[PDB]
Amino acid sequence: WTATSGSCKGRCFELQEVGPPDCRCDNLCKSYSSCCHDFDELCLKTARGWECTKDRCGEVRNEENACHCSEDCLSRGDCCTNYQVVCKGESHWVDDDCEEIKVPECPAGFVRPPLIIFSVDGFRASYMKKGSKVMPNIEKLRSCGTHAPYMRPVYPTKTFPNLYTLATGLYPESHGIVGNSMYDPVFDASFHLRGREKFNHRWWGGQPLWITATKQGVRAGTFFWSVSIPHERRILTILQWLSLPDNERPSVYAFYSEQPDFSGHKYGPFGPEMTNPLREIDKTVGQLMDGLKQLRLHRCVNVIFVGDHGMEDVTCDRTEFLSNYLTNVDDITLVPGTLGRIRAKSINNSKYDPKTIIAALTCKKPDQHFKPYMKQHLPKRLHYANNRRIEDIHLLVDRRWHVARKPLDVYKKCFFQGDHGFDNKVNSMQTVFVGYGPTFKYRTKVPPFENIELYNVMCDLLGLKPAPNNGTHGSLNHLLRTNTFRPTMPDEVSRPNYPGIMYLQSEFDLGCTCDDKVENKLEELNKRLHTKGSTKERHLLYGRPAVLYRTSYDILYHTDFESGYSEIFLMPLWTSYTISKQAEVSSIPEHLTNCVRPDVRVSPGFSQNCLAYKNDKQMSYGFLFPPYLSSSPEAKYDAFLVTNMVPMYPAFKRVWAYFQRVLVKKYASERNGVNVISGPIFDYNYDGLRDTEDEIKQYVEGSSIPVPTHYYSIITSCLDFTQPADKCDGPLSVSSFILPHRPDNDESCNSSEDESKWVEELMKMHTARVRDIEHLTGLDFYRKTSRSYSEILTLKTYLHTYESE
Ligand SMILES: *[C@@H]1O[C@H](CO)[C@@H](O[C@@H]2O[C@H](CO)[C@@H](O[C@@H]3O[C@H](CO[C@H]4O[C@H](CO)[C@@H](O)[C@H](O[C@H]5O[C@H](CO)[C@@H](O)[C@H](O)[C@@H]5O[C@H]5O[C@H](CO)[C@@H](O)[C@H](O)[C@@H]5O)[C@@H]4O)[C@@H](O)[C@H](O[C@H]4O[C@H](CO)[C@@H](O)[C@H](O)[C@@H]4O[C@H]4O[C@H](CO)[C@@H](O)[C@H](O)[C@@H]4O)[C@@H]3O)[C@H](O)[C@H]2NC(C)=O)[C@H](O)[C@H]1NC(C)=O
Ligand SMILES: CN(C)c1cc(C(=O)N2C[C@@H]3CN(C(=O)c4ccc5[nH]nnc5c4)C[C@H]3C2)cc(OCC2CCOCC2)n1
Ligand SMILES: [Ca+2]
Ligand SMILES: [Ca+2]
Ligand SMILES: [Cl-]
Ligand code: NA
Ligand code: NA
Ligand SMILES: [Zn+2]
Repeated sequence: WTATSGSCKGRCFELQEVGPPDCRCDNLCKSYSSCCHDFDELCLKTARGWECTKDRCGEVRNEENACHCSEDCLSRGDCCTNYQVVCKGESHWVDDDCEEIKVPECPAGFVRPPLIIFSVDGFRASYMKKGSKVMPNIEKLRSCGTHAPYMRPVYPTKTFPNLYTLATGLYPESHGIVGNSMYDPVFDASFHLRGREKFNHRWWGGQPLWITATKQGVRAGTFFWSVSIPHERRILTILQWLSLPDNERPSVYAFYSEQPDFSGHKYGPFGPEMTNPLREIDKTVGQLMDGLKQLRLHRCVNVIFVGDHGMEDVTCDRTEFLSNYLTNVDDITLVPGTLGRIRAKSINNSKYDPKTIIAALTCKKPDQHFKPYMKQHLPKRLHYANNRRIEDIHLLVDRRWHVARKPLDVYKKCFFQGDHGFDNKVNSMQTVFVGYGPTFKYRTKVPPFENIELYNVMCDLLGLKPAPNNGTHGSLNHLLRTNTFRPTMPDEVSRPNYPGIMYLQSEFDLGCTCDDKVENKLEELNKRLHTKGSTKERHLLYGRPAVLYRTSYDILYHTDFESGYSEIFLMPLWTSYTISKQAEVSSIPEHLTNCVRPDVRVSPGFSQNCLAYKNDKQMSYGFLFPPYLSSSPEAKYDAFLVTNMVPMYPAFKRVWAYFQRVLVKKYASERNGVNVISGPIFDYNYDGLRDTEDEIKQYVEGSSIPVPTHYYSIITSCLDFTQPADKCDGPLSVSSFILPHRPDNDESCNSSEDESKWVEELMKMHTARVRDIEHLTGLDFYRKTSRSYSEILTLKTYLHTYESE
């Protein structure tokens, strides 16, 4: 109940919300059915429209008008945005040449440059080029300020998950808004776009920018606008707020546009009907900038133009139906569309089986347009698992397609020609970022970056301390003229041991054998230098990784590779080696096929054993440094040390062997040498964070050898490929992957074929950032380079996408 019989006189677009049943006059009251009786009359004036004409200049102030052209309007803060242009011979902002804004030029009383966040729904990255002729204001912001060629949304590339990621710097799994539609089993409650449940504060985790500002005594404009409030009225309201006295004035403001998303759904991303919505958005930008210029704020305010996600061509006829695969379709609930999430229809049904549903959905039709996953098996780059609201069974849908339960769902809900939600690496889903103002750089391009990074920068722009989030603070410093945040490298927590020869061969009873009893002092000092680290500067190019948690580990040197060997996990945390362009690939000699050798620097008690692999009928083993890339027949024996061995399912050894035998050399030849760091990952609770010992759900049978959930590699070389990886004088180039360690290759529908037809495609799907691996391992890479730390932070957030132009 709201007693809607109070008044909005003098309260129009008030900043503090009032508590029911008192009637509201804020920009959200409509959405709550709670506005005072006179809200439209007083607060939503429309008389005479939004522009001054010649004949209104100097007019007598008529309060009924939407905006004013009277003499007193500038000091009242309520002129039409084109007032000075029409009535005072001023130019439109877009017609002025751009001049660098070296320092903020603010009216007295301003303590900091305000921030205006202009968000556009469904604004695909390529609109910046393809619509440039009809968006002159946006094009001026873009070319005069700082821009990226695109910004990466989070998965799923839906509206609410991305708007709230923008607000919090959090992944949807952490902020809780994991779709436009959700079921929370603990609350037993459902969230949807339409309706009241979504207003309950319990859905919304983390700490969004407006709360962060408020707690730190920076005042915030109310960020959300009722859908019926016209864009012109939003702009005028913001401009009026910017004329409040110093003590009442917000420092941060938000504008949100439903376009071009609304039209893109109807007409597709490049439908000819799309030109008009783009023109209209640009006109709104022009109104804001002309209004700021009137207030002399156009060289004071930092403006961010940002999208939530792109738009892809999708039609009703491109729908896969679960009823074409599953026998018991009525025993499931699907969240449908551009992603799929499946749960049991009834919790009282003990006949329900996820394993059979997955099997019924796996590679069933020659060009099936979705792939099922248990959520813990999704690519780790999506960070889409650690939330009770994310159903165990997930469908990744091909771009341009929909999934539905039954055909009746499509025609008893073609309307739409566009949709979004797909994998966030998909080109059509990428969106836009422009920063313009005193604090942003002038005429500067920056590389694509992820939207999780923006919260930190919005905090920097306002002098705020960000709440803990998933951005990497400092990685977007290169966007900014000043207000940079100067991060320090984390402190190493565990120091390594450097073991020498300490054990005799006969102390080991590991059940391993090697044909290596084949015997010279010229070369005997040599093997010794190599074991003491003589070639370490060749193979460890960026310093050893730092271990950021408490543990016991050994640095082990070899001719061809260096490793950090964990006495707790019984295997390396990391193995580092450099492969030059000239390197040659050799095979494993026949006699050495099953060779595993005791490492006399490491005690039997802290070693794996071959017996466990023999007894374990499911598990085999592989090596982190590959024997194929040994520098000499003698160096090869090092690759067979028990300390270089890791557990691997036979199915996974197909992937791993092909990566090591074929792909490393291919990368080295293409990138002019590569430095490789590989290792195991344990993430049994799928939280994207390093497991402790007590979280490991699986061991090699009859032993304490933990089974990794994933294996990673980080492949670095010189950005200037005319320089070899091991002699690079400047910026680096990286690509990385986190491959799931699976007992089958069900994920790859072509896996019965030669590895050359499917393995590289798998690896590409599982591309990762160095930062993702840091989280999953507790390691810190690139500790000793010649590069600035902010630049290294940028490198660590880079994702190699494998999408064309
Ligand atoms: C991306 O960035 C984010 C943000 O930094 C990272 O997430 C953080 O990671 C931390 C480690 O996982 C986690 O810390 C835990 O916090 C517990 C208290 O949490 C509450 O308070 C905070 C602070 O305001 C709040 O943010 C939390 O919000 C969550 O929960 C509410 C609802 O409950 C949601 O609305 C909200 O969306 C958010 O949910 C998300 O996080 C939770 C986990 O907290 C998930 O379960 C959800 O799915 C969702 O992802 C909370 O309201 C604290 O109690 C924990 O402490 C335990 O463990 C420590 C080890 O240090 C131990 O000392 C303690 O004893 C304790 O154990 C006891 O409790 C156990 C659980 O019941 C029990 O099993 C034991 O036996 C013990 O009794 C812990 O410190 C932090 O909360 C989140 N923050 C956020 C915002 O998610 C994230 O990791 C980053 N991702 C990547 C890939 O890097
Ligand atoms: C509730 N959330 C968080 C939040 C909310 C807003 C906000 O007012 N609305 C009103 C809009 C109504 N609405 C759709 O009707 C809609 C639109 C497109 C769709 N495609 N498919 N279904 C769709 C449904 C979407 C809603 C977002 C705006 C904001 O901005 C957050 C800012 C944070 C800082 O960076 C820029 C954005 N956050
Ligand atoms: Ca949207
Ligand atoms: Ca974990
Ligand atoms: Cl959804
Ligand atoms: Na075995
Ligand atoms: Na297969
Ligand atoms: Zn949409």
